[PDB]
Amino acid sequence: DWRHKAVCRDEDPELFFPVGNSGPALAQIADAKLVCNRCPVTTECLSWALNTGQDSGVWGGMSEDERRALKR
Amino acid sequence: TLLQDQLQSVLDTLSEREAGVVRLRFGLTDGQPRTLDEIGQVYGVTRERIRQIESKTMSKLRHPSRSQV
Ligand code: SF4
Repeated sequence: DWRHKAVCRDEDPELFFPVGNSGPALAQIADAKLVCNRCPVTTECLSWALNTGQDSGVWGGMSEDERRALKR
Repeated sequence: TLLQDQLQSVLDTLSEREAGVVRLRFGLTDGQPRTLDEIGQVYGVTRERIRQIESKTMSKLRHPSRSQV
């Protein structure tokens, strides 16, 4: 199981759920993506998020708007 | 249970209305899930709003940062 190797397990979970407050949380999305960029299971995380339809949050180095644009 | 602790942690990140919606939906507070209609009456929210609250909450629960492996 790839979740054993998730490095976000050592982070504040809310980092991966930025709230747009009168605008895109560009800085917080970037801060979450920086974690994903040093994660060994990024492709597995993204694959699972896409295949199960996780609509909220940053998964696998992609923001929710990016994943949403991927699926129509 | 670790599920219990993580569930309460996730609920703390929500607004009071959103957390109440989730608790009535899953029956976490008194053991009785409520229908979407009663949740709507109680919190003045639409079926669609309930669905998006639930989707966001489930995403938070299933995110690998909180994972109970
Ligand atoms: S890719 Fe990002 S969200 Fe997925 S497990 Fe790795 S750090 Fe966590």
